[PDB]
Amino acid sequence: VIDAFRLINANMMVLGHEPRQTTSNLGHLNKPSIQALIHGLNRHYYSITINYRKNELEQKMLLNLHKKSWMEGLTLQDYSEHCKHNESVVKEMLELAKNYNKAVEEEDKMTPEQLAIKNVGKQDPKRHLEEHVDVLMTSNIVQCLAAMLDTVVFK
Amino acid sequence: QYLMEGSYNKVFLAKGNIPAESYTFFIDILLDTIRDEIAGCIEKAYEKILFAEATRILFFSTPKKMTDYAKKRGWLLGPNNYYSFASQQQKPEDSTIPSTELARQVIEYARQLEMIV
Repeated sequence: VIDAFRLINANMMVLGHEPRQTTSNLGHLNKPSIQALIHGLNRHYYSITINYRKNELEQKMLLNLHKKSWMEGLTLQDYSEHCKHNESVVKEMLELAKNYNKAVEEEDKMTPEQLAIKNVGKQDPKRHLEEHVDVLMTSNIVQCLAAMLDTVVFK
Repeated sequence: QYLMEGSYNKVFLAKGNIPAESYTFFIDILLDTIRDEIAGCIEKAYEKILFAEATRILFFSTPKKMTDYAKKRGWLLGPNNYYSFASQQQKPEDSTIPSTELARQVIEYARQLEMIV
């Protein structure tokens, strides 16, 4: 909802400046609202194109490289907190596990999602279970990699 | 079968003199071997016990016999011996402070996991 436009006077319309604008570029007409497009087109303006160029230095500053942002990756989280989380995560899988035991009994045709809903378990009980381990595995796995590395490096 | 079992008292050498078809000359070098085996097992057996209790089971009773096989074992002097070496090996499971090796396969498990997701 950003367009570049050009003025339509009585003089401009008589000359036929409005088609003249589309020429020399990729061409662009607006969209937002029905009343604003018909009204705008006749009285207010003719529409023309905006394209964007931003250099690699501009992209580098755009990105916001940040010092703490990378540092966190190494920063070790509590051991008790991983154990606690491991136990919490298992508790979500338990819920899903009742639905999951029933879903697995018959899945002898095609499409896992249909089978899973049919023999009880909304969408995919397998998926829910898997996402739940993945988040815990991700935090524990990186922290272990980081911990062993830091202890040796600093010492 | 008897040596494997761990018996050094129903092993036989008398049944190897029933054939005298030159099996009679092998026994000569199999009275060495029985001795060797008792001795190794004793290294594993004791964390440390008295010299007196261990010599009667070796079937050594002269210090010369003690010295001879002690060299092979790595045991130092004759009546004195260090049965203890073998026992010492069990104990390191206690450590936890150096994580990298102790945890094990830290690199391996991570790499495969990263591919999968």
